[PDB]
Amino acid sequence: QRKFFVGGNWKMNGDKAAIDGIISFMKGPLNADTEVVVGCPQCYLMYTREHMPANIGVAAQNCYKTAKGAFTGEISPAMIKDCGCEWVILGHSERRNVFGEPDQLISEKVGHALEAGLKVIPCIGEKLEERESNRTEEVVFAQMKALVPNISDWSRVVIAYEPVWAIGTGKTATPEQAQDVHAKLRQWLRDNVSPQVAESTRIIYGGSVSAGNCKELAKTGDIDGFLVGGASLKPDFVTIINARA
Repeated sequence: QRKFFVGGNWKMNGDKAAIDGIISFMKGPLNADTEVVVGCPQCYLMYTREHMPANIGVAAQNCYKTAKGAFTGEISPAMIKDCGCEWVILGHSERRNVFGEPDQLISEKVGHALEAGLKVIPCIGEKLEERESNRTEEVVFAQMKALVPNISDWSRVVIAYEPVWAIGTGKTATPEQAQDVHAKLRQWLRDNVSPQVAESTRIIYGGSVSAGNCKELAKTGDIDGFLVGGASLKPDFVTIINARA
């Protein structure tokens, strides 16, 4: 029922020639039942949209919470739309933990981006001490609670769960562990927003996703796709797009 969604977050990787190389393999045989979005660096929104085929969406990796103003180094949803792009990733764990973006700011960004006409990939997830304290649910539910007041159109939202406790820590997140969080998030949507929203909203997994593990994760029950990191930079990404095939 929920359309499989695969986002490729290039992070701070790429130049014109490397992006041409990614586009080249993304013209390959992509599953027609998968919604595909790439998240390019801030300075390549126009270049990526210009040369990426129209069946692939393009996301900015961040934006601010108003259309214009005295915010040197920021870009707005209006600019992202002006660049021809439709999506933005918000609240990625690197923004939260390397650059200190708090929940209220991420929520306000989500609200402004939706009002401006973008589709949004809000990212949530718990750290290692939060998980080992048995606070996984407390944290991700509170992160969801922070976003809900600013989600004006659930049809334009795809939630990404990042197991931050397993990213960069050498620890392994198993498919059952990922599935358990996704199921609890969907139930939270059921109980706190609506059953209709819980059943139609994609919740994608943003742990370490590779050609080697994508098939294990793609059909656990409540995983609706992936927010892929480094594997989105190489032809392996096509295999991940085709994880249900």
